[PDB]
Amino acid sequence: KQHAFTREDLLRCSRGELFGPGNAQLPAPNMLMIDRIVHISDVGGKYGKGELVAELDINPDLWFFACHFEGDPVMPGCLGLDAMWQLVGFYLGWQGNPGRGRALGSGEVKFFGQVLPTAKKVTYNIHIKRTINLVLAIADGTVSVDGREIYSAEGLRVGLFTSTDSF
Amino acid sequence: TKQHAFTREDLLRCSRGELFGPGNAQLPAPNMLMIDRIVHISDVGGKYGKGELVAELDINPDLWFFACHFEGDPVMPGCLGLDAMWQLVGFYLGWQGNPGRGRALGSGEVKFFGQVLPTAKKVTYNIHIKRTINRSLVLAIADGTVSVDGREIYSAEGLRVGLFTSTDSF
Ligand SMILES: CC(C)CNC(=O)COCc1cc(-c2cccs2)on1
Repeated sequence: KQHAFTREDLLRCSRGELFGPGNAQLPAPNMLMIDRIVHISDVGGKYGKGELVAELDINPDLWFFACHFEGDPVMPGCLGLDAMWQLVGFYLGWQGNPGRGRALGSGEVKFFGQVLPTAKKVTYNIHIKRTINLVLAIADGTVSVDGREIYSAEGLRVGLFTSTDSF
Repeated sequence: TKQHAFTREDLLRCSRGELFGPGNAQLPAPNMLMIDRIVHISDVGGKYGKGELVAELDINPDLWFFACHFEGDPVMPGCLGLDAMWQLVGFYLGWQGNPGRGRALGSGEVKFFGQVLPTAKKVTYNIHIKRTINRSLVLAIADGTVSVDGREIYSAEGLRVGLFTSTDSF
């Protein structure tokens, strides 16, 4: 029903309190790689099967700049990638499906730019390609920094797992 | 290229730029460093006859990510096991004696089909080098798998990492 979420909405999700116990949670800091969801719907997008647009605000004091790497700070790609998985999981829970979320993998992933600590904002664009009903979603995603496209991922997969679902 | 294993302190020295020198490959420091030790690294043998790395990360409930991922449902993030494999392929490139800073370039298929719970003992990475290209930029292509206490849980085909004597373009 709701098409945008604030950081507090996301934190409430991370405690299990948005979609309920046993259903999809975002991670909490410092794994949470999203500050807000600017748009989420289940129509339109590249494939007509939905879209998310999310943001993460950047400043030099974010933890990962210190350790990755000393004398050469850059946001880790894996974390931008996980953002995209986090977002596809959120989608599944937001649609009203039950169960806990797990990334199942992707096809191609490409990194061709970087998020430096002089950046202002990272934006994720996720396009849902298919939902299969175990319940799972396939999407493409890109990551951008102050307007500039830097990562891409094809065929991101996230599944949801109930009481009766095992890895 | 002489040394075929590294301790955690070797890896921490690498992370400060002090194993391979300034401007060459570094591992990340904690809490992004996802390896405790490299048990075997060589540039012959492996699946493809072009080299192999075997590395370990020790698991205990205390590791930071278990608290936040997720509350009431701790599990190691897959992205971090993935990054371990990139981190390792970068180390290989520096260990071969090439210059420049490392950047993950991407991969083909990745599959997650198991998980690391905080009751696990040890995660093990096995990386097989498929190709190193030295033609203009220096880069590596490898397959990898991740295992937890003997059980294979992730796979990655076509991991790519490059070295850059000049990243300024990105
Ligand atoms: C898909 C093929 C073209 C790979 N792409 C390239 O050749 C372009 O350069 C790679 C690059 C990567 C990064 C980052 C890596 C990790 C965090 S940021 O910053 N520049």
